[PDB]
Order: sequence, then C-alpha cells, then structure tokens
Amino acid sequence: VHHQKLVFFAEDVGSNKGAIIGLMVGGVVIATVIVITLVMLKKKQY
Repeated sequence: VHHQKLVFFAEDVGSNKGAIIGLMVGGVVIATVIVITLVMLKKKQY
C-alpha cells in the first residue's frame, strides 16, 4: 500500500497569523506524532 501526503501542502489555503488557529486545531494529529516520539526520546532522561 502507498501513501498520499501531497495533501500536506493543503495548508496553503491559510494565510499567516490567522493560520495559527487552523494549525492549532489541525495540530492535534501532529501533536500525538511528536509526543509519541518524545516518549521514546524521553527529553532530559526521565
């Protein structure tokens, strides 16, 4: 099975400062991705 992350550039519909609100609400999936990674990276030891 392949992927399709070409929709990642869809955020261009936004603008600038006001895009913070879009990136914040849409940032829920990116949060869990980076956060899950942070578990294994365990920042500053335990």
